[PDB]
Amino acid sequence: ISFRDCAEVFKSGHTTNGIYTLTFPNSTEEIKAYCDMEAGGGGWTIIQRREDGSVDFQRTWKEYKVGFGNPSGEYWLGNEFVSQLTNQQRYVLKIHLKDWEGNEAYSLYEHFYLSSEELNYRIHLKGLTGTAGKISSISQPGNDFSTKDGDNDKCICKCSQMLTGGWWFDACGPSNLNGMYYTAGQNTNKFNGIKWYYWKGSGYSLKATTMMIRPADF
Repeated sequence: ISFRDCAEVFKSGHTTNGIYTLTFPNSTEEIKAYCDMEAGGGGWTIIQRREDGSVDFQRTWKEYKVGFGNPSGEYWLGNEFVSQLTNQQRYVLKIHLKDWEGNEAYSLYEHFYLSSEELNYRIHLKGLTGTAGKISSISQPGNDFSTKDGDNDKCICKCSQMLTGGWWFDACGPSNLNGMYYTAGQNTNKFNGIKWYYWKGSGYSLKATTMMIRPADF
């Protein structure tokens, strides 16, 4: 069969990590997503993952909307799907980070959702906890989503063109998990890298990241 999200997949008995087929909320169109079932309680739908620098994240508004990459590795699932889902019910957002020294951390938001494309997939976050900072690394009141061909930030600049990747930039902001991938011998001092200010700072480019969602009622 097919499911609404990875939470439905796990609750239905499929408790192993892997690619599953989700279905869009009011229709039959389907989409593949990676499900993390063996960490943090499982039932997690991965919406973004970086782990090796294999995928180019300097994509268009359209690409960020429908999603790109491969679910078996690094990818972005799709803004449209995530918007539809997160406006179905209350979802939590978990952001897991890994540095090049073997350390890890995460930020958890009690409520997360994206507005329709009409409001530029503006992000909405509430209730931060976790080990990756006391202050949210994602600007807060959420900003519109910005891309190479979509300047929707609050900067007298083009944050996406200056830092690379699509993100909810402000006057850029303390984060960008979709920035340039830098390996261990060159991840220090890089402002266009993969950053989460309140854990490793603005110059430290991370080894791996994952953004995943799961309903609050899980």
